[PDB]
Amino acid sequence: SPSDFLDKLMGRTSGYDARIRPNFKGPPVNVSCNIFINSFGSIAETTMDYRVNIFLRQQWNDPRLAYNEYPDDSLDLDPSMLDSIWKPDLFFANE
Amino acid sequence: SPSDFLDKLMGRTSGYDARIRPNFKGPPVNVSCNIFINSFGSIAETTMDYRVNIFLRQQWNDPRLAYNEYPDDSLDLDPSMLDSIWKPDLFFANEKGAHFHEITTDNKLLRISRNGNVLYSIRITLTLACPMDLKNFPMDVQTCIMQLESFGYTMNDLIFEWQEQGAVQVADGLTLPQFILKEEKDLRYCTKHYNTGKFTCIEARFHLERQMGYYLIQMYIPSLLIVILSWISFWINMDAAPARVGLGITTVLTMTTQSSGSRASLPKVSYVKAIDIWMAVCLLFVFSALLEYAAVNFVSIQRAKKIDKISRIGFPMAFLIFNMFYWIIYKI
Amino acid sequence: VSCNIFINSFGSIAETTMDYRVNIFLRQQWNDPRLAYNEYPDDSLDLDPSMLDSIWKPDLFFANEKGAHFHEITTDNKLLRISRNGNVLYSIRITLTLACPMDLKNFPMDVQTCIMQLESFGYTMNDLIF
Amino acid sequence: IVILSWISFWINMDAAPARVGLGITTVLTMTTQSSGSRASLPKVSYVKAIDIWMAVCLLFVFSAL
Amino acid sequence: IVILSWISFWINMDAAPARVGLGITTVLTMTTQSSGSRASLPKVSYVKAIDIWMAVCLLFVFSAL
Amino acid sequence: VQLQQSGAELMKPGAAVKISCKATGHTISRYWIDWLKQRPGHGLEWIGEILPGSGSTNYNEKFKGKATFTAEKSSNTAYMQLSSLTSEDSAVYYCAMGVRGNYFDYWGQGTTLTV
Amino acid sequence: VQLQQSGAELMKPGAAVKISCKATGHTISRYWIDWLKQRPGHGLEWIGEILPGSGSTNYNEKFKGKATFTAEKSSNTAYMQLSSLTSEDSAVYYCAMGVRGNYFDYWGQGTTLTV
Amino acid sequence: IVMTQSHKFMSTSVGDRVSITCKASQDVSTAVAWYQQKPGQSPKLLIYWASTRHTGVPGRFTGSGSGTDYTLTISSVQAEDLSLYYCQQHYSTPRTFGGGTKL
Amino acid sequence: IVMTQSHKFMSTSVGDRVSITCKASQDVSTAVAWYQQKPGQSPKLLIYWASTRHTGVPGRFTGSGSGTDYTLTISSVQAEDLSLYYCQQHYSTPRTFGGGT
Ligand SMILES: *[C@@H]1O[C@H](CO)[C@@H](O)[C@H](O)[C@H]1NC(C)=O
Ligand SMILES: *[C@@H]1O[C@H](CO)[C@@H](O)[C@H](O)[C@H]1NC(C)=O
Ligand SMILES: *[C@@H]1O[C@H](CO)[C@@H](O)[C@H](O)[C@H]1NC(C)=O
Repeated sequence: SPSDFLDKLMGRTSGYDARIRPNFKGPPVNVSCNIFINSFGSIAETTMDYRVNIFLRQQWNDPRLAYNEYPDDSLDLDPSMLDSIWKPDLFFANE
Repeated sequence: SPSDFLDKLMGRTSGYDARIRPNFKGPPVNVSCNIFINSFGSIAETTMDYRVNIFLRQQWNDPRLAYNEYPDDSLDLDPSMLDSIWKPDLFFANEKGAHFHEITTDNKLLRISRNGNVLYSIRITLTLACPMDLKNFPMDVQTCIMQLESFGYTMNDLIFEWQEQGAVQVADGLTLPQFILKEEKDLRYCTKHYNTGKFTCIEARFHLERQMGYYLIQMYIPSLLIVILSWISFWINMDAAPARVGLGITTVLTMTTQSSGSRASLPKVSYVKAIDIWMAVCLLFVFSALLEYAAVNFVSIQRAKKIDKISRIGFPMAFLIFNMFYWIIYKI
Repeated sequence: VSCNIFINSFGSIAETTMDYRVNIFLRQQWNDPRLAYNEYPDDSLDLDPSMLDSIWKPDLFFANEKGAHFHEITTDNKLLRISRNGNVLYSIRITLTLACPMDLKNFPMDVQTCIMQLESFGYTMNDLIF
Repeated sequence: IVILSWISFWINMDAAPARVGLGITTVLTMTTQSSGSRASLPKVSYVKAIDIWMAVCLLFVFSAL
Repeated sequence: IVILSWISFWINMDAAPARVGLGITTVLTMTTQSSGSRASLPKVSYVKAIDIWMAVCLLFVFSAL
Repeated sequence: VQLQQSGAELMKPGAAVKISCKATGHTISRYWIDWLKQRPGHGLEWIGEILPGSGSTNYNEKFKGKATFTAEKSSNTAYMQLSSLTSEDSAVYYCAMGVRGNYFDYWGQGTTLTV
Repeated sequence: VQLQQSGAELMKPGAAVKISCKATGHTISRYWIDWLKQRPGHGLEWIGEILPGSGSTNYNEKFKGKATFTAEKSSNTAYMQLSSLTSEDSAVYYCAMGVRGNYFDYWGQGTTLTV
Repeated sequence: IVMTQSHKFMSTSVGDRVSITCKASQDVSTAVAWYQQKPGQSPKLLIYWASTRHTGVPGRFTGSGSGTDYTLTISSVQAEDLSLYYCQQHYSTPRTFGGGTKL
Repeated sequence: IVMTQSHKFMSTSVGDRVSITCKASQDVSTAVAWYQQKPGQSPKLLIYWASTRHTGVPGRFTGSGSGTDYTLTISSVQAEDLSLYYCQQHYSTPRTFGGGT
C-alpha cells in the first residue's frame, strides 16, 4: 500500500530519526548543490544589496532509506513531510 | 449524523491520506482554474510591479471521496479542514511577496461535489513584477503577467489548465489611475523544464493600455509652455542686451528644473524612452535661444536683422515640424 | 447576523496610496441554539477570550482591506459572551488599511464616501446572512 | 504671486533690464509653486480643481512679460 | 552646460551686466546638477569616478567669470 | 432597477430563436440572470442561470441541451438561444434577477413565444 | 517553431562524430532536447536528454557511455557526439523537443548516418 | 424533487381565513418562496424563507410552516386578492415549483 | 520495460475498424502514446496520455485502455491511413517504444 509505503519509511513502525545526520559514526556528508535563479537583480546603491529569488537544489545520500517494495527508481513524495527527515543547515552569510 | 459524515470522509475511521495526489499510480490531475480579481492595479514605475488582490478558483477530481449517505449534490464544508485533504502546489513565478488571509477565518473555500469533484477558492494578495518594455512610456501597452506553476510535482502528476468557458473574471468597477484593463486577455501555455524535470505552467496576459491623462497636463504642458516662451526673445529691442540674457538662461534652468522635476518615481533603466527625448528636445530648443543672440553679439546693423529674420518668423514656425513628427511613430 | 463596528482611530487618509488606516472593534451577534443550559441561572455570561476557536465563527472579511491582522497583545483581544438561550455576543479588534476609489474632480472640496464591505466567503446565502 | 505680477505694469518705461527680472523669476516661482504642489499627490488621469487653479495662476504670471 | 560657458567669451565687451548673468546661474545649475546627482547614492568615504566628472565640470563653469 | 426585453416573435416547429434581455441601471455581468418557462395551462418552470461575466451555467435536468446562454457586454444585454422547437415549447419567458437568494424579485416584462 | 540540423555525414567503423541541432525560434536552453535512434529494419530508440543550460543528462542503460551531450549557446545549437561506431550503429537520428511530457511533438528534419 | 399542493381553487368570500398547504419532496430547508401572479402581469414575490417579506409588500399576508409542511396563511382577504398562487423550494439546484392555486 | 505489440503489418479494406493492442512490461500508468511515421519524412504524434490528440488531427483517431491493455482505435480508414504504427510508454525513465506496424 502507498500508505504502508510511508509506514516503513517514516512514522512509528519505521524507527527513523530525523535528528541524526546520514552516515553517523563515520564519514561526513558531501552535498552536490546548485541554485536555480528566478528574479536576480534590484541592485541598490544606498542600501548596498540586491533582492534575488532562487530555487536551491541540493543532493546527498541518506543510506538508511533502502527499499525493495516498489520498483520505481525516481519517486516524488509529499512536499510537507520534509520536516520528518534530515535536512542540511545551510544559510547565507550576507542574507 | 453530520459529525459522522466527516467521520467517513476524514479522520481515523476513514483512512484518508492527504499526502497522496488523486488518481495515484495512474493518470495525472488536470486543473480547470481561473482567477477572481478584486483590486488590480498600483503599477509601480521604479519598483516595476503591481499589487493585485485575487481569489483563485480551481477544480479537479479526487475520486476516492465517493458517498451515498447524503443525497446533496453541491455541499460546502468547513473552511479550515482544507489542510486535512490534498491540495495543489501552485505558486507564482514573479510573486515578489505573498501571503494568505486568516482574517476571522481562513479565507479558504472548500466545496465537494457528489462524485468527488472539488471546488476550491482562496484569497491571495500579490505584488507581481512584470519586466516592462518602456521605449514609449506615455503610450505603452504593457502585457504584465502572472505565471502559475507547480513545484512539488512533475507533469506526470499534475496539469494546470484554464476553464473552457470564461477562464478569467474581472470584478466590476475596477477603474485605475493612468490605466484601463483591456477586456480581451490571452491565456496561453508557458511550460517550465527544470533540472528536476517537466513542470506544468499556465499564465495570463494583462494588456495595460496606459491612460496618458496624467502626463499631458503635468508633464507635456510645462514642456509646451516654456518652448514658446523662448520665442519672445526674438521680438524685443536690440538695445535690450542685459534684458534678453535674463530670459533664456532662466528658462533653460526652468527646463532643467522641469527635467529634474520629471524623474522622481521613474526607474533607472539603460535604454532611452519617448518621454525623456521630448524633454531633451524641449531642453535643446530653449538652449537654442541665446547662442542665436550670441551670434548676433559678434555681428552687433541690418546684417544682424537678416540673421534675426530667420529667427523672428522662421523659428516660431520651426516647432510644429517635430510635434507632428512625435505622435506618428511611437503611438503604437 | 446583527452586527456593527466600534471605531477607535479612524483616519490617516492617504492621497497617493489611496487608503486610510482605521482601528475598529467588530461586534456581531447571532444564535447558536445547540447551546442551551439550565445549570447556572445567569443570563449574561462572559467566557474565556481564547476558547473562541473551539466554537463556530462567521467568515467575514473586508473587500478592500489591503492588509489586516489580529491583536494578540497580552491576550487574544477577542470577546466571547454567551447568553442563556444560545445567542452569542462577539467582539474582536481589527486594524485595517481600507482602500477607497476616490473621485477627485474637486479635491479641496470633495465629499468622499470611502467604504468598507463586509462579505462572507466560505458560505453562500443559504448558510449565512449579514 | 499673481498680484505680484501687477507691479510690472507701473514702473518706468526705461526699466528694460528691470521689468525682465520680475515676470521670469515669478513664473519660475509659480513653477516652483507647481513643483511644490504635487508631492503626496497621486498620479491620476483626470483633471482636478486644485491643479487648474495652479495652471491659471501660472498663466497669469505667464501673461505679464 | 560646460560648452554653454563658451558663449561667455564671444559677446560684446560692453555687456557687463549681461555676461554676469551667464556663469553664476550655470554654476548654480551645475550645483543643481550636483545636488541632482546624489539622490540614491550611498554615503561612502572614498572618491568615485562619477563625482569627479561632476566636480571638474563644476570647475570649468566656475572658471568662466 | 428593472430589466427590459425586445418584441415577441413567432416561429415554426423545429426552428431556433434567441431571446434578448436589455438591462437598464447597472452592469448585468455583476448579478445573475435566470430564465423561467410559463406554458399556459401549466405554470412557471425555471430554465437555468448565467453570470454574464463568466457565462458559467447550470442547466436543468429536464432542460439538458435545451437553451444556450450568451451575453452582450457592449450594451448590457443577456441572450437565451433555444433549439428544436416543438408543440411543448409554446410558452412565456422571463429574464429575472433574484438578489438575496435563489428566489426572484427583479424582472423584465415578459415575452410570449408560440411554436 | 521547428528545429534544424546540418548535412548528413558518413564514417568508418570505430570512429566518432558529432551531430548538430540548430534551433530556430527561441533559446534552446529553455527546453529539453532528446535524441532518437532509427536503425532501419528495426524502429526508433531514445538515447538521452539534455537541458542545454545545465547539460544534465540521463543516458540510457543500453546506451551507457554511448553519447556525449554538449551545447552551443552562441548560436542556439545542441550537440550529440558519439564514439566507437560499429555495424549496429548505422541509423537515422533526430533532435526532438517534447514539451508537455516525456512524449514527442516538436522535431527537426532527420539525419541518416551509416557506419 | 417533487412538489405537492392541495387544490387549484378554493371558494371563499371577502375577509376570511385562507391558507395554502404546500408540501415538498423531502426536508430541503425553510427555503420556501411564494409567488402571486395576477393575470396580465408578472409573478410577484410574497414571502421568502417562509417568514420574511418584500419591500413595499402587502403587510396583511403571513408565512409559517416548518419541516415537511409549509403554509401561506391569509387571514384578511380584500378585493385585489383575486389572483394566482405558487409555492417553491429553493434549497436545491433545480427550482421546482408547486402545483399552483388560483383564488 | 518493453512495449509489446501483436503484428508488424495491418492492412485491410478502406473504412474498417482496426485496433492496435500493445502491452507494457508492468502497470506503469495510462501514460501511453502513439506515433505515426510516413516514409520519407519524420514521425508524428497521434495520441498522448492514451486519450488526447495532437493539434491538427481531424477526428477518427481515438485511444482507450487501462491497466495492462492499451488500444489505438481507428474506425474510419482513408487512403493515407496506412503507415508506420508504434505504441509508447512514458511513465518511466527509459523511453522504450514498441514492436512496430
Ligand atoms: C561525495 O562522496 C562520495 C563518496 O565516495 C563520492 O563517491 C562522490 O563522488 C562525492 N561527490 C559528489 C556526489 O559530488
Ligand atoms: C480533464 O481530464 C478529464 C479526464 O478525461 C477530461 O474528461 C476533462 O475534459 C479534462 N478537462 C477539464 C476538466 O477541463
Ligand atoms: C433574524 O432572524 C430571526 C428568526 O426569526 C428573527 O426573529 C430576527 O428578527 C432576525 N433579525 C435580527 C436578529 O436582527
